[PDB]
Amino acid sequence: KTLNIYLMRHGKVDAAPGLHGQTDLKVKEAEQQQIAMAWKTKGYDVAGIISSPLSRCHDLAQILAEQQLLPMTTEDDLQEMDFGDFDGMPFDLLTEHWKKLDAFWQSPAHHSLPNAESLSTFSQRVSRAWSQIINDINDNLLIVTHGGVIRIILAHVLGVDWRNPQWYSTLAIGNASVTHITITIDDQIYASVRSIGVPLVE
Amino acid sequence: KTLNIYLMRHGKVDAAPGLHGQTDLKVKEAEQQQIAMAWKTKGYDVAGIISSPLSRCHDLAQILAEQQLLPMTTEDDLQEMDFGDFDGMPFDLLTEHWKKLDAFWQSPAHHSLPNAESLSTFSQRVSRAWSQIINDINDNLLIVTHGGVIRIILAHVLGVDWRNPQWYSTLAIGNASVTHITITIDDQIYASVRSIGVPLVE
Repeated sequence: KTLNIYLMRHGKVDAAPGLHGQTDLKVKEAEQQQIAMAWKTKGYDVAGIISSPLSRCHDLAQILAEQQLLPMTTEDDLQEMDFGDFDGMPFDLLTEHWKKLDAFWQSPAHHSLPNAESLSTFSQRVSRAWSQIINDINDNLLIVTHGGVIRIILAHVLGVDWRNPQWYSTLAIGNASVTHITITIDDQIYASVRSIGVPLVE
Repeated sequence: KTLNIYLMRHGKVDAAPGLHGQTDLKVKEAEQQQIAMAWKTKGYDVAGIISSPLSRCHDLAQILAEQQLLPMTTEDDLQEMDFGDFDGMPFDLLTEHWKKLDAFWQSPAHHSLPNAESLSTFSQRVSRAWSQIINDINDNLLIVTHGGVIRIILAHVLGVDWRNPQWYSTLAIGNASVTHITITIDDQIYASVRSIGVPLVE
């Protein structure tokens, strides 16, 4: 038997583009309905939802859960990166402040934004949660999470180095995008990425 | 000033009569029309079509070209690897006592099949063509090609190592799958992989 994992990004955060980290950015009510109606009428088969604690994810997961009568939980390791000091700020307000994040994007191997989680810490807790999820899994699960989290999971499964800055620089995974990963279980565990970044609505 | 590149893979190849009484792997004619209708009704807008000259890619590109009245060209650097252009080459028992390309799945360049291209040649000839494509480009582009080709394009753009065997092993890109790369031209070329492997029907 083979099982289906669907990683979904939360949807556009009704905000100026910035560092949408662990600050609780809220998306619109009608926006979550769009995504939920899309997911249902596209006919996705899932038997359990794992969510990020944050509202943009959780609020949608919740709507889906009582839409299709399914078990739902949150996992705190599947929050996006804590940026610390700059966390939640729009990019235009960071012109006023420090131009040091360009050295973070250039090489996140040796940069952390003063009060931030490092990529080292972030990829640790993401892959640690991922390895547990694939070992605990029966039937199909939806994971409502963030793009940065999905990127690490795809880096792990495809076996590309998490240190590579280009991977986060160039791999845009959109809002309300289901990225299909399939696991196949017999002796020891095997995973293959089907279709990544597939949109649902706008 | 920002441009869309749609890398498509050809549809599902089934057994069909070919040249001189041989059995070919041809894409079913009605199944080609299903891809054509799906590309049209999904409303992908595009200026030109660059196809692989090979059998299954070229046919679809042809139908698409006169469906929406678009300029079409083949490009001989966008074909398969050419896994071995062998004839007799006393492969009387030599291809028989050969676990056929057991090191294409294993390594970058420690094997060949005394007729073929290595990964080093195949990557270089694709990326050279890709670089020529991204510099020539004005307006939107559909590239009808092969899964092998698309994988190296992504490897170059995402800055990942193409020597990695898992990149071909675990990364799937299905038949009739549009993968979206947007390039944006300024001082240099700036490419971001949007969606990858988005299918149309079965």
